[PDB]
Amino acid sequence: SMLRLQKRLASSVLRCGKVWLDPNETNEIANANSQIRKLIKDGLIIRKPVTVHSRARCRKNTLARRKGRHMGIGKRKGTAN
Amino acid sequence: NEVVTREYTINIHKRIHGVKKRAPRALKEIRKFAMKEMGTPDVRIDTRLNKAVWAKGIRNVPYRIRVRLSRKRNEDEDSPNKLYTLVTYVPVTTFKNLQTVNVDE
Amino acid sequence: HKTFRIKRFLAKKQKQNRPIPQWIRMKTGNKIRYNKRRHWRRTKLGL
RNA sequence: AUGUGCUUGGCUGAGGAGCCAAUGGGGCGAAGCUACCAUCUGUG
RNA sequence: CCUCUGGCAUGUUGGAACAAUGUAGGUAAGGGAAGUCGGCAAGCCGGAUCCGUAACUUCGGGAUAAGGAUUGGCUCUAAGGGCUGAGCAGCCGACUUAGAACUGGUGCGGACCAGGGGAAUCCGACUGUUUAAUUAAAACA
RNA sequence: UGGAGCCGCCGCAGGUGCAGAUCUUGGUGGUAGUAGCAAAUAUUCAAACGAGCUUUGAAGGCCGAGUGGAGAAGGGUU
RNA sequence: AGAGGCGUGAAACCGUU
Repeated sequence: SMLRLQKRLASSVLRCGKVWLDPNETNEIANANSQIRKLIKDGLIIRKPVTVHSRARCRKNTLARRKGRHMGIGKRKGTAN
Repeated sequence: NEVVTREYTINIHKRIHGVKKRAPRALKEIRKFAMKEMGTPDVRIDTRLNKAVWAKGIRNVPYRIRVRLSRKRNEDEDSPNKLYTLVTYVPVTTFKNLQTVNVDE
Repeated sequence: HKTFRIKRFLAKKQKQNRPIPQWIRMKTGNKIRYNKRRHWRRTKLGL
């Protein structure tokens, strides 16, 4: 049924926000009112990875601007000073 | 036999024309299509198919979808309907010259 | 940040926010049927 | 037709493919609707 | 404006349809204020770089006056520093500026952001304040 | 139908008779199953519990000087 | 209880026959 307490405890223990409760072990969870650590150890509740925000595009253009690109008259918004 | 499984192409493009509701409308129209084809009002959409429909957001739904309608016996539940239709997603490289075919299983 | 007097006032107001005991409904000359109940949002304390 | 090109910023590791920016912007544009902005009709 | 960490479920409901009238946005051939009390609102301008800038003036300004050109992508050239033994050799290092060639169905501040301008009259010098809830003004200071 | 008091005649007494007072208090209509439940982009699939928008998982989105994390005043157990 | 946590029980208004 309702797993708000279990998810809140899992977030506090895991030090994350990112909490994944196993959709199939819904009865082995929900009786972990305190035990969340034991459920973490055996993998019933896991910490999901960070959603990817890559800087590959930023690094590639930074290299392009190092060579001197996107720095013409049509790309400047501030004054020279 | 009522445990047939068949494979269809749905023109999502024409079922949603002139309509923030295009993907919900796609789901509704796919369910309506399955109900019309298999007669069973109990239609269950596979989550992979729902993911395929929402692949480009609510606004830009793919024009065509290749789906599989499987009419199942429903021996698990005691619901008044004694048959349901599971709808599954079939990824295809192209839609050209694709016919409705029965699949043997 | 509370004073001792304010906190004691609040404690007394808390101990008064309970329903009547049910057995009082069985007394010989009882006219009460329920409790002067106060809700923190509906009615505000005299402060 | 959000049809097909082009394009800015960002995002999916890159590409192929795309999405977000309360319709991103712009070109051309089916159908339908529509203009004395009709080379249609108006009487014994 | 887009994203990550974190957060949320669209703000007292949902479904079908897409008539009028409305509220909020977009476009419109030719004309271009003929509309209206009045260009109301809304549309023109808008960023940077390089040129250029009048009357008048309290000489400070006016002034981004006005007006013109340019702006993408890609490949280069030149210049701009620190450590080693009027000038020679290595290792390290962050970003700019300028000048070119090539290249696009002339498109390039491609979204976002972002001053319309000029010639005058009246009043108040200016900045500031003011009738909370119809008057921001020439009123008050 | 109601369940505990009441009336005639001779006198006496009065806070003694309502349709109005934008009367006072209380109750109830038509309006009317009507106006309406339209500010801040957006929801979908599957499963679980259950007599019958909640929870879990997966998608798609939004906040992006925050719709994040903490306090002061106020509240007083929320 | 045609007294059901309530004596009698009018009118306005409503349902039904």
